[PDB]
Amino acid sequence: GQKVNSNGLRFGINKNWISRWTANSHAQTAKWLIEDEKIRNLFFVNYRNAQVSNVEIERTQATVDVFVYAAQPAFLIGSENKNIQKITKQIKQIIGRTTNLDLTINEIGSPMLSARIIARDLANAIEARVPLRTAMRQSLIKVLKAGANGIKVLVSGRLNGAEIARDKMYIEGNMPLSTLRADIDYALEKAQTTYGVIGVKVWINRGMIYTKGLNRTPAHILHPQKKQPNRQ
RNA sequence: GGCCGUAACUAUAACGGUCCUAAG
RNA sequence: UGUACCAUUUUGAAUAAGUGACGACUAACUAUGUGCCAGCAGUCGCGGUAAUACAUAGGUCGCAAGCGUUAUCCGGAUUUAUUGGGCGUAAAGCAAGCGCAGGCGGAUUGAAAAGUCUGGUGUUAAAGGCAGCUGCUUAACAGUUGUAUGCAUUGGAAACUAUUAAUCUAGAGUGUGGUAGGGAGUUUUGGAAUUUCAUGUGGAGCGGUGAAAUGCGUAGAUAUAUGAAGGAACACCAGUGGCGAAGGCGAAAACUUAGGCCAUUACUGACGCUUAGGCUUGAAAGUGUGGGGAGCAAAUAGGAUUAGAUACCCUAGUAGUCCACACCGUAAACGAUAGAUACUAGCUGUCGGGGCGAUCCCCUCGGUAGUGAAGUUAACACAUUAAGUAUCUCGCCUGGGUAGUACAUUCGCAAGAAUGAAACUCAAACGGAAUUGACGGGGACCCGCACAAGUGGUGGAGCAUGUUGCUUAAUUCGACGGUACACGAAAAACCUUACCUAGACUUGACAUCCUUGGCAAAAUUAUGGAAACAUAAUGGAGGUUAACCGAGUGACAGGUGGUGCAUGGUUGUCGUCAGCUCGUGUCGUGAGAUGUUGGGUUAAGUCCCGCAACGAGCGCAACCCUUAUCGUUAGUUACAUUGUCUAGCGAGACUGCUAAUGCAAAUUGGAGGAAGGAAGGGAUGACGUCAAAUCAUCAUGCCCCUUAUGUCUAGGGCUGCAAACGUGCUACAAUGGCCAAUACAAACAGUCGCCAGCUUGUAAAAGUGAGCAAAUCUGUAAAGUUGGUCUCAGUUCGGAUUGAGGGCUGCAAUUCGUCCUCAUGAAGUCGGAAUCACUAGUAAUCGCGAAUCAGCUAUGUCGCGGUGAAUACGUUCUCG
RNA sequence: GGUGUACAUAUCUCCCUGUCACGGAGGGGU
RNA sequence: AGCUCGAGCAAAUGACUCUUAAUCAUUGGG
RNA sequence: CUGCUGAUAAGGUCUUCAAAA
Ligand SMILES: [Mg+2]
Ligand SMILES: [Mg+2]
Ligand SMILES: [Mg+2]
Ligand SMILES: [Mg+2]
Ligand SMILES: [Mg+2]
Ligand SMILES: [Mg+2]
Ligand SMILES: [Mg+2]
Ligand SMILES: [Mg+2]
Ligand SMILES: [Mg+2]
Ligand SMILES: [Mg+2]
Ligand SMILES: [Mg+2]
Ligand SMILES: [Mg+2]
Ligand SMILES: [Mg+2]
Ligand SMILES: [Mg+2]
Ligand SMILES: [Mg+2]
Ligand SMILES: [Mg+2]
Ligand SMILES: [Mg+2]
Ligand SMILES: [Mg+2]
Ligand SMILES: [Mg+2]
Ligand SMILES: [Mg+2]
Ligand SMILES: [Mg+2]
Ligand SMILES: [Mg+2]
Ligand SMILES: [Mg+2]
Ligand SMILES: [Mg+2]
Ligand SMILES: [Mg+2]
Ligand SMILES: [Mg+2]
Ligand SMILES: [Mg+2]
Ligand SMILES: [Mg+2]
Ligand SMILES: [Mg+2]
Ligand SMILES: [Mg+2]
Ligand SMILES: [Mg+2]
Ligand SMILES: [Mg+2]
Ligand SMILES: [Mg+2]
Ligand SMILES: [Mg+2]
Ligand SMILES: [Mg+2]
Ligand SMILES: [Mg+2]
Ligand SMILES: [Mg+2]
Ligand SMILES: [Mg+2]
Ligand SMILES: [Mg+2]
Ligand SMILES: [Mg+2]
Ligand SMILES: [Mg+2]
Ligand SMILES: [Mg+2]
Ligand SMILES: [Mg+2]
Ligand SMILES: [Mg+2]
Ligand SMILES: [Mg+2]
Ligand SMILES: [Mg+2]
Ligand SMILES: [Mg+2]
Ligand SMILES: [Mg+2]
Ligand SMILES: [Mg+2]
Ligand SMILES: [Mg+2]
Ligand SMILES: [Mg+2]
Ligand SMILES: [Mg+2]
Ligand SMILES: [Mg+2]
Ligand SMILES: [Mg+2]
Ligand SMILES: [Mg+2]
Ligand SMILES: [Mg+2]
Ligand SMILES: [Mg+2]
Repeated sequence: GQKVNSNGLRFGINKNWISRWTANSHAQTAKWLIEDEKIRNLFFVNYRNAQVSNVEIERTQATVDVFVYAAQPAFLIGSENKNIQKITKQIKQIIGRTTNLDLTINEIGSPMLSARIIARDLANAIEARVPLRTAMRQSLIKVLKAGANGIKVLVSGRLNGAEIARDKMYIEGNMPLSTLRADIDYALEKAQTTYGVIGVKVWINRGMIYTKGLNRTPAHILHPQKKQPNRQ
């Protein structure tokens, strides 16, 4: 049957919030809730070739701070910091010139075990007419070789352009979805194929969190150094 | 021994309802 | 015949390519159109609005001066099986026996040489086939040489078959000796029991069924005792049995009579096996003539059940069942397996003869059974009594339906029996065996407010809301058993709004890309106006164009338009039920099986033992939140009757200790404990089913519209109304109506708000006006307690409906808001068949708060507290 | 009476069932 | 009226469904 | 412990493929 969202079930217990701010009134709460959505959607739908794993937003009465974790931040940086100013102006237009922007790019360590970029690669391969069995097999084998626990990939839709929708699942390793202690990262993406839309959902297991607390700690960004700038 | 209705072209009624008789 | 052919003879790519196919067999794919229509097809099969199968185009493939379609013949087809098949369950062993002709047939000797083998000779016309070569430019073709098969005659071979002449006993019979039998026919005899009749006792029913009714009975039934008559069948013995060729044979006896088993120093000396045709027997039903008739019972009559009952049940009841004599000649006549002969492990019973001599048991020869390896089989299974290794003979089979039908023939008194097709039609068949599920008015076990025990309702009345139907210009669309119907919609007067009428607009109300300037858009005031929009005004923030304000400009924007059966995402349901699978291994030709089943224990595929399985994943459980006790931290805005209360951390409960029994998991009881054996509640919902729901949250393939299906505005509509259903509220009342005083909550919410107090008003509310950005101020707690009154009535119940006067929100309250006051006072007195929820702070009942919201008959939804029950014996029934 | 003679059949509404039939409750028509 | 006596069939249009049948309405047709 | 217990319009998806990593 239907299952609750893996991220939503674990939020507020073993996962911190992607946007951390306290608005003044109900009128401002909607504007701030929509502007952050616009910024995140921008960073995800465009500038996709940089493998942006996640973007967090942190706002005060008047100051906006953006933390963009990316696997290949060279594409965000551009040639001698060219596209950086373009995305800065895009964000400033999105929120407002009256505020102070503190954009900060962060190179994410051990990218392979991140469901967002795994799903994005899956969707890109699907859209590029790559055969599905080979695509999922190579993604699963590279994810496992990255040194993580089980990964479950569900790819549904008009499969290979067929007129009857199917679904194909590959679980390889233990994926306890009912357990709350487990560190399960879940992402979902849409491959826009010439025959319609394909939905790819990737669950990845990254061990068990044996330290009680609302995170306040990096999650698989720490194995190598996670120090990139563009801030003040 | 009667009467009435009834089958996907028409037609008919395998079938159904009912009155009476000792039995039709 | 100026022909084949030849030549440096002039001209010149000039004079020349189609057909089938492209989903698989079978080499070769895309678009357009159609939309179970038009059409294709050798077979499977395509076409229901996304067709590589249809029609067209493009592309590609197979051949080519040919290519396809049609007809016929052969092969593939071992599919008439001599080479070269079968008959237990798929088509096929006659019902069984006695058997002439035919086929086959023990051992040895001799002769001949009919089959068999071999040499010589004659012939088997030429052409054709195969091999070699020559000639046409090579080939096709022509020519040339070689090249078999059968018959006859003659000459040899003698192993095998046939013929003839004989010998032998081992096959088969005969005799003597042992011997078991429900083998058969004819004639007598016997006892239980039913029925009828006769005679006694007796007094209201008997009979029959799921329940009854026809029926029998005070004319004395059923019952009981004695006797008589007649008919049919022969309890117990009676079997993990006997006899016969099969059908079949079971009370006792006599007579006549058939076959079989064992041992044979005896005799005949191959006399044997099978058997077309022929003859004999052949369950039961049926026929003809004559007898007989107790019981039972086709046909028939009535009573029931039933929608109907010509059936199942019951009461009667003729033929028949019985005997003699003549026919019929069919059966699931079955071991679904023809007979004969030789060989091939074993183990356990039982029956008969023989060897020993208490039984019992041992050996030998046979009959009848079970288990079982080799071997066979598609598998089930057979397996010394073969379906195994082989031979001989007979019968039979050749896809399903037509059809065991029709015609002809033979038999019969008759019903009918034997024999037995085709025309036509299908691609398979009420084909065989086995596997996984589903299902069973099939079993075993186990669960759930499922049944049971209770409480309170629903269906009856009025009202609110939703839906079906109908009406209308529109009554926008969706949801339709459980899993739709107070659902999307957590707010339809305008807006919402997607609908109708009407007034207006066109790169557009909104956006990007481009050539281009910014020295605007708003808002408001005038006039025209239903408002959209037009003509004039202040010409505007700013920052030189950043955003936006424009001109030009074609790509286009736009669509709540269709398709949820093209999809992503999200969700309902089985179901918080305990299941769903995988890797390796093993078993099986294969689908598949094992693990996952078996025994215990749980809510659990939870765990422990067992086990050709060993492990693993998702699901289960725990980790998460909250309630129940306590410690510590902190004491304001809580408390301030001093330790409540609020919120961080922590302790505590772990089958931890004990007794019982179990191998162990574990189950039950006790102690202490606030809490005991998932302590209560929540979040958490596996693979998948229903092509389940949503294109109208959003996104999106494809189709459709593009001065209109896109856009703005005003009015109407979503609120209609003979009706029907669902979900709720209010009641029909003294456990109550009205009035007065009055005590005790939790949670939540609040600066276009919560609104304390005061004044005004019968009241909704109005004015003034503090307090509160909140543990501080505000949002009246009601049921409950006491007192007064009503006194069982359509009422001081019940409030619907209706008229009038007012309050608030809002441009605007008529369609269509709600509140207050006054007045009127429908139905309804406990609700038919039938149904719903609930296992403790639960049902019932009483209030309070919040979300969407200017306002709202939300009586709806989500939450909070006050009072606070009854019952669970049990799984026989009911749903899952 | 709509059909055979107030009755039955038939008609309508509600139960029943996945649905229909059967079955059960109620109403009307000379 | 196309057929049987404005009615009922026949035909068409829609609703309905994956598409039909059936059903539901509407409807021209003397 | 044997009441009664009848029926369900037609055609249909759904495996694309292992060449291989
Ligand atoms: Mg063709
Ligand atoms: Mg074609
Ligand atoms: Mg042949
Ligand atoms: Mg043939
Ligand atoms: Mg054969
Ligand atoms: Mg047979
Ligand atoms: Mg036989
Ligand atoms: Mg036979
Ligand atoms: Mg014989
Ligand atoms: Mg003979
Ligand atoms: Mg010749
Ligand atoms: Mg020649
Ligand atoms: Mg007697
Ligand atoms: Mg007889
Ligand atoms: Mg009768
Ligand atoms: Mg019956
Ligand atoms: Mg009788
Ligand atoms: Mg007779
Ligand atoms: Mg026969
Ligand atoms: Mg027999
Ligand atoms: Mg056996
Ligand atoms: Mg035939
Ligand atoms: Mg025959
Ligand atoms: Mg047949
Ligand atoms: Mg069932
Ligand atoms: Mg049952
Ligand atoms: Mg009950
Ligand atoms: Mg109530
Ligand atoms: Mg009611
Ligand atoms: Mg729609
Ligand atoms: Mg509607
Ligand atoms: Mg629908
Ligand atoms: Mg409106
Ligand atoms: Mg200016
Ligand atoms: Mg300028
Ligand atoms: Mg669906
Ligand atoms: Mg199982
Ligand atoms: Mg086993
Ligand atoms: Mg086991
Ligand atoms: Mg759980
Ligand atoms: Mg559907
Ligand atoms: Mg539904
Ligand atoms: Mg659309
Ligand atoms: Mg309007
Ligand atoms: Mg409505
Ligand atoms: Mg009182
Ligand atoms: Mg105070
Ligand atoms: Mg007050
Ligand atoms: Mg009182
Ligand atoms: Mg009354
Ligand atoms: Mg009153
Ligand atoms: Mg009004
Ligand atoms: Mg009363
Ligand atoms: Mg319970
Ligand atoms: Mg449709
Ligand atoms: Mg009954
Ligand atoms: Mg029928």
